[PDB]
Amino acid sequence: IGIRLTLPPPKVVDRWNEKRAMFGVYDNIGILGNFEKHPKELIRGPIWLRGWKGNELQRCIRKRKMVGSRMFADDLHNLNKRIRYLYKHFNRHGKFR
Amino acid sequence: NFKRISYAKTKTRAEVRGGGRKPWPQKGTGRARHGSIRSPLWRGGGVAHGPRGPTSYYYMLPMKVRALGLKVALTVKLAQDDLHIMDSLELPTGDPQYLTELAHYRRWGDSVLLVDLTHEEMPQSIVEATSRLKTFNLIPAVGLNVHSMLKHQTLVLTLPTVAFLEDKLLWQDSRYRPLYPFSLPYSDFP
Amino acid sequence: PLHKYPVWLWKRLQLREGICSRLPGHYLRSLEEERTPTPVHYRPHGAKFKINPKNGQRERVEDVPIPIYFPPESQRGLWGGEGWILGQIYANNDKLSKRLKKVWKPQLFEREFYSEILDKKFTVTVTMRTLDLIDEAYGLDFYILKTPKEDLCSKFGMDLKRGMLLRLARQDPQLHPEDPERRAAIYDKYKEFAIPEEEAEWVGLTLEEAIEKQRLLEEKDPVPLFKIYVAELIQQLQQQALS
Amino acid sequence: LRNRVTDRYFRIQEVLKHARHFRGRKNRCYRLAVRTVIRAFVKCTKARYLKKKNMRTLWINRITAASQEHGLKYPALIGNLVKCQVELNRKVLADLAIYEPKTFKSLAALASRRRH
Amino acid sequence: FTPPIYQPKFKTEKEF
Amino acid sequence: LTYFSARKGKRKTVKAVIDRFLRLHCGLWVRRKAGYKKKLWKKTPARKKRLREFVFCNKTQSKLLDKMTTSFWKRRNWYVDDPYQKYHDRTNLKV
Amino acid sequence: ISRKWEKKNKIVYPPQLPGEPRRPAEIYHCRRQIKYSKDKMWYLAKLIRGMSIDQALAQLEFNDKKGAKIIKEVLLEAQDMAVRDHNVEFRSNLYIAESTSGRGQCLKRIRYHGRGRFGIMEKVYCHYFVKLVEGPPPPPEPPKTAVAHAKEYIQQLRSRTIVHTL
Amino acid sequence: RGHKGERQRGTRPRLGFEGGQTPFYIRIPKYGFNEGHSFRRQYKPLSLNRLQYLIDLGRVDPSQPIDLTQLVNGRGVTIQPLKRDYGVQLVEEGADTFTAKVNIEVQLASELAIAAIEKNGGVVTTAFYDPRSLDIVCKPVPFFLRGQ
RNA sequence: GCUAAACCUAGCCCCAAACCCCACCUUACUACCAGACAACCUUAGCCAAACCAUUUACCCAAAUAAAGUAUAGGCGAUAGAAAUUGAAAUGGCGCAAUAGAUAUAGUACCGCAAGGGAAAGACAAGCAUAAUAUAGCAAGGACUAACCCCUAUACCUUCUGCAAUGAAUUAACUAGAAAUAACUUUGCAAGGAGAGCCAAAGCUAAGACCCCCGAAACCAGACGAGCUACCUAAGAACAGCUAAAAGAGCACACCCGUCUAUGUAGCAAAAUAGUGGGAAGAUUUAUAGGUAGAGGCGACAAACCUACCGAGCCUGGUGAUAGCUGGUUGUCCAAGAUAGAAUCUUAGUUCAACUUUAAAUUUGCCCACAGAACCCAAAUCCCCUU
RNA sequence: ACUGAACUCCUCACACCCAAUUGGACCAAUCUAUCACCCUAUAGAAGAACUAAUGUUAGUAUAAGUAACAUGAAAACAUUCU
RNA sequence: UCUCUUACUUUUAACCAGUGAAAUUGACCUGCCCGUGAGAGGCGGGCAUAACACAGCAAGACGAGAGACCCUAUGGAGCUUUAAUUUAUUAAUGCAAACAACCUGCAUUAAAAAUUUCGGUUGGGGCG
Ligand SMILES: [Mg+2]
Ligand SMILES: [Mg+2]
Ligand SMILES: [Mg+2]
Ligand SMILES: [Mg+2]
Ligand SMILES: [Mg+2]
Ligand SMILES: [Mg+2]
Ligand SMILES: [Mg+2]
Ligand SMILES: [Mg+2]
Ligand SMILES: [Mg+2]
Ligand SMILES: [Mg+2]
Ligand SMILES: [Mg+2]
Ligand SMILES: [Mg+2]
Ligand SMILES: [Mg+2]
Ligand SMILES: [Mg+2]
Ligand SMILES: [Mg+2]
Ligand SMILES: [Mg+2]
Ligand SMILES: [Mg+2]
Ligand SMILES: [Mg+2]
Ligand SMILES: [Mg+2]
Ligand SMILES: [Mg+2]
Ligand SMILES: [Mg+2]
Ligand SMILES: [Mg+2]
Ligand SMILES: [Mg+2]
Ligand SMILES: [Mg+2]
Ligand SMILES: [Mg+2]
Ligand SMILES: [Mg+2]
Ligand SMILES: [Mg+2]
Ligand SMILES: [Mg+2]
Ligand SMILES: [Mg+2]
Ligand SMILES: [Mg+2]
Ligand SMILES: [Mg+2]
Repeated sequence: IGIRLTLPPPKVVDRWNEKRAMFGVYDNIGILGNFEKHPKELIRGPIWLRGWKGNELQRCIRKRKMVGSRMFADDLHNLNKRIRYLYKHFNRHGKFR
Repeated sequence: NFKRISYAKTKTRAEVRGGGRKPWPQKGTGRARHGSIRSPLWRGGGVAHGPRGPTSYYYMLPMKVRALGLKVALTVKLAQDDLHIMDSLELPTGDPQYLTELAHYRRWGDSVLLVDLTHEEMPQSIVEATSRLKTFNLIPAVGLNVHSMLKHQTLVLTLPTVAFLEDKLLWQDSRYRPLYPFSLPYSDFP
Repeated sequence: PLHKYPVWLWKRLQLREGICSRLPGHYLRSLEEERTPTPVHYRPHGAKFKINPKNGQRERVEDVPIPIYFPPESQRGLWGGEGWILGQIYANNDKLSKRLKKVWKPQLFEREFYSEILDKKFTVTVTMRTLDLIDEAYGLDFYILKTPKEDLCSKFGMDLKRGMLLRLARQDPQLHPEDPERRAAIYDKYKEFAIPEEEAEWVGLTLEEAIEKQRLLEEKDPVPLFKIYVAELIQQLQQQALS
Repeated sequence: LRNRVTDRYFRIQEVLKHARHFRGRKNRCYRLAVRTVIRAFVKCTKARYLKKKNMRTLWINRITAASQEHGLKYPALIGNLVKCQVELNRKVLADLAIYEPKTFKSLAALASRRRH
Repeated sequence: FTPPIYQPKFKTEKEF
Repeated sequence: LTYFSARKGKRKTVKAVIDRFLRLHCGLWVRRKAGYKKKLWKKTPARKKRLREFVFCNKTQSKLLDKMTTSFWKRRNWYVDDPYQKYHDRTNLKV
Repeated sequence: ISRKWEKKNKIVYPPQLPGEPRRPAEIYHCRRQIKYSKDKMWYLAKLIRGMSIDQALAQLEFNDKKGAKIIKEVLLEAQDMAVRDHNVEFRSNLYIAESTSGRGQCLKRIRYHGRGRFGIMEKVYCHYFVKLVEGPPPPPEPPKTAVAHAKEYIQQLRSRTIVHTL
Repeated sequence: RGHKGERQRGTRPRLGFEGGQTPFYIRIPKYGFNEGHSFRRQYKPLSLNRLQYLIDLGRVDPSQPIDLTQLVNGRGVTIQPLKRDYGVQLVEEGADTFTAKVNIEVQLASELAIAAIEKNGGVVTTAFYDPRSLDIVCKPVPFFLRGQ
């Protein structure tokens, strides 16, 4: 019974809408534009992870460092608790030493 | 993937509302031992290993590798007869129907990527023709990329774009190891 | 979500809004500016750089002030920047021993001080440091007028400062009435500290006191619209008659 | 619930179809069905030895009956046929006993003669 | 001694 | 050790290792012998000579020390008059 | 929920050829959400299974169970609709081809026990279904005779093959 | 993860713990192998082989004075002032085949390297650079963009 | 054919940007008399250090880099800079009613209180049709044939191995998160890298790898003396007889709870019936108030402090910690075994041994002689051949 | 003598019977890119697979139609009686 | 009470009608003797054996649900001390500080406490 008895409504995808059609444009902004701009400057997203990557602990540390003062109170409390938990887990748990 | 930022996030058992008190004592009730009503085992509880916050997938291939990818894409289009060089993108009219019919007559693909040197000097006729088309996409030379070259069946380049691309991609060959970012002044680099 | 501004900037944003914005500029600048108080409970480093003996290299050194607790009783007295040191010690002064809570309190005395500018004797709870500072300044009035707010660290001290500054700014004849020569002698002695009265009115005011002062200054019972409309109608009739 | 299983119906049915002829809830409930289906398949795999073992036992029983009809004992029949270089196997000998009694009579007579 | 646990009333007060 | 520090997210170096072992760049760790300064009056001259020596570590000891130090301690250092400059590299080594 | 029993009265068969036996009328009726246990209803349904309508009504009129009156009302309604809407000539020319009880939608209540403990009482409801077929009740299955038993045994004996051989 | 135990629970003790026995990395006496390592001056070697190679390939122009800026710009040496590099030391390796007349300014120079440089008719001088001046010399363009 | 089964948007998540009439502090939601009390004061502890006792990251006011460097440190677990350097600017490879907010709602409901806190809206299991036939993990081999014949000691987990653990059943949900190196595949190559870093073939990039639930606890801050303990203020009750101003006698009301029986998911999370003790007192009792958790109160039973007090309850630290228990989900193949040392250690761990993968190279195992001690057995070691 | 194994042979085919652990070949479903445009392919991802935690929630069984529960009598339904 | 139990009444009970739980439950097509295993409905050898209700019983189902005994954990908590560490706080003094009171700092001694621990081998414990 864990199965739907009707076909789901058809999902139509426009492969040639503007977003898909122009996807990838300016990814070579650096090597084709005399390196005035780095391609990572094209990234739109959270201010604390534009052109940067890390595990959950590093992401949380960076978020606290960069926008911690602007965070809501309980969100910041949750982030502090999460950093503490992730520190304990990554530095004290695991199969490997 | 390098631009990707997934915004999926789940609440852990620490972040789900409530769930402080121990539901029932360890022994006596005949029920399983539990510490909170928000553990992952519970309905409405936390997620043990769900997605965590906005995660970035950012990484950079070496710029030599990226330039080589551009070169390989160009060679592939040329070898498979999908590359067409134009003297200019000037059109007799800005009518999209003319452009579509021209591609159909010349047996171009269902999708065409037209590349002009710079954004400003692109002819108004081709600008108007391509602004109304979905599979005919017009980009400046600085916007050329492997993903769009592969998405579009045919690649149309102007002669200035060809010269520009040759210069930029060949510069990656025979260039020194950088002393500092190339945005900074160099003796011979514009 | 995220706040547009950092939460630690919210007080400054509030100061830039409402009646706090209507507060006078010099008072707002006095609030905003913060200077480190003169070291009292710790010995400052001599220089900015020091040759640490362990490796013989030149390392930067900073003076980190000891957190001082000022009980509310201090605001009614003149403690020369001295206060309670709420800290901890290692028993027998070795780090491998127990760590104990320790409060160091200053020795407080009751002394009577005569203010020349105020021609009044104040009984003030005081410290030996405050007595030494007064001696170095050559008198209570000089100590009060020279010592900045941070080093003075006393609401009573800042009120004395405001009183003396207002007396100087107004050249108030209430200082030794019937003795103008003595009054002028006092004002000449303390001439260098004189400031405009518009500024001396706001010296040493807490933010809440300043807000109340501004509200009292700008509180006006609304003018009846009868008067406004009569003035407007008379002006319009004058214009019509002239034209 | 980013990724959820949608095939669980078919995964369950793959086992339930093999369980449909069982007794009780073993034919309906997957928790019980899967245990009995695994046992059924293990039995099926192991029974290929017992099928061969029992067929030879059946052949030997039938040959013993047919040869006792002619006064021979099964060891005598088998051994003397081997000594006469007749390489008929037990399946074939049982088939001859059932369906060609005169041929089996000839084989029994031959075995007794060889014995004598 | 373990005190009895009462289930929420809504489970048993439901009506058509 | 700390695999991810709480302030930088970086891996930390166990400074007890740095205070005790020298790493030759090729991957060898040198150490002193335990007790080389202890009660020398009751040790034979041969034992004292053995104790005064700088000694290499095992493969597994070296692997442990490599894990316990970060890549900074495993770099090429061109010190002026390093006594271990010649020992920083291996020569004529077959497998 | 399901309401297929109600729909079974709305199926229209194609007209029968003159050289075709007359199709007996079939009437499906039900009562839903009877305040009664389906397990208790099953005995009454089983009792009146296979009987003529009049015999079933007579049996139910003198049965002490609460469900007997409900089943009698359902049967009377089915008889009425059989005559009015299903073109059944005679009221009494009907027999209960099917009579079953089904679970209804039930309500949960709390039953207080003695030490602050409780049980979950279920306010049980049941459905009741009848199919009435026009005609005399089919004769009961005759009991197996010794002759029939012996015939079956001899058929089994004759069915024997020589197994696992050519 | 194995059967039950600390390792299966994921709570095995820290790296270097030996079950309570005094660890290997602690039972060894402390010795000043790395004392003052971060204050020792480091000099990147520039062998005469490397210098001749750079001159031969034209990455370093011997017709002009050769200093650390020219070596870095020709990519003949990589200096890391942050890693306590105090400059370049001339290295005698390749002296027997050095045949270039050069005016080179280095920070250290071996006697044999000086001898080779001078025998070829060149000049070598050892000049000191503090860390700040060294950073500026190695990467002058970023310093010029600092606007100081 | 019943029960059911299914559905898709109600909304939600993460980013970006932007800085967001009247009544009511008395018993709140109470039209209307003498104020004055008016606030400020290091967190601790869990935890890590495999105990613990010094110690053990935590909105910082530019990311990166310097650098996990200098330093600090039972110099150990771990902690950890700065000088200097200088980043630009409306969306979803998010959920779709057990998910996503707890949320249709902080409602219902639970609690004296602080607090806790839901659910849901659009032919699965169970039954019926249709009970059953000798014999047995319920099937398999079969068979003309369901059974009869023959074979067959349920599953998981924990034990050395069978006993023990868990499982009514269905549906849904429910558990391997990552670096130091390596290896593999690209790029470039004595250089690599989009500053910093590494480099005696390296460097850059990617790919692969480190679970879930559970204590008793500890500390902080609240909430609790409408139960109970004791107390305060001001009340009330105590027939009749005997005795005579009584911590008197018998015995109602009333209070209690000796013994027995019933009851034992009960009428009751301590009751009922009889019996029994006190019943003008150190009595019982209504009302209002007070004492608060390492505290209160105690005619001391560690008793009582809102049914679970050798130390309340709630929230938070907190996803405490657990060397202990339990669990740890597609298919298929392959290799794969008992073993010494140290250890506040023998329920664990680290090294060794074994084991697996990849790689390089050349010998490896078996062993015929010869050979291995004096004091005074079986065999073993060693290695040309093979 | 015969019977007697998964031993061995025979016809055919072969990677297709160890715990922990380790190496490998495949792979359901989902989303994304591009296809296919029919219900798939090549890739990239991930809250990516449950016969088992006295697991959580919901449904329904079993015990079981069992334990247990309840309304003094007649009547003219006025009333009367116990 | 008993020898030594009996009779009757009420409740319960059983049947009819209405309503309708709980612990429990791997699945069960759920026999006996002997053997095995250290203890068998299910294993071996024998024996027995059409199929189902209802009412009883309590030998078995290591019956159910709780509990007791022992051992362990570098798990808690409590208690006591001539266990270790402290004296932050109070109380005394002493010395400085402020000029006797009062108060600050530094010491010493106590009171009251606070924090923490419980190595290994030897049926257990004592003494070893
Ligand atoms: Mg919580
Ligand atoms: Mg949720
Ligand atoms: Mg386990
Ligand atoms: Mg183990
Ligand atoms: Mg610890
Ligand atoms: Mg919800
Ligand atoms: Mg079904
Ligand atoms: Mg169980
Ligand atoms: Mg009270
Ligand atoms: Mg009386
Ligand atoms: Mg009395
Ligand atoms: Mg009392
Ligand atoms: Mg006592
Ligand atoms: Mg309580
Ligand atoms: Mg845990
Ligand atoms: Mg194998
Ligand atoms: Mg020890
Ligand atoms: Mg252990
Ligand atoms: Mg055989
Ligand atoms: Mg074989
Ligand atoms: Mg999952
Ligand atoms: Mg399931
Ligand atoms: Mg389960
Ligand atoms: Mg029932
Ligand atoms: Mg019963
Ligand atoms: Mg009853
Ligand atoms: Mg009944
Ligand atoms: Mg037995
Ligand atoms: Mg059994
Ligand atoms: Mg019975
Ligand atoms: Mg039990």
